[PDB]
Amino acid sequence: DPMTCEQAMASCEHTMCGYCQGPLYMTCIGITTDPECGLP
Repeated sequence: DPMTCEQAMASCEHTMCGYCQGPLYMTCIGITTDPECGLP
């Protein structure tokens, strides 16, 4: 399991949302795919 569900979010890599599932999938999505993903 390289990287965690967090790490998928933390990386901004919606593609690797696979670590997260269900609510956490769509949550990691909603962060990673956010236009302002770590955008100041």
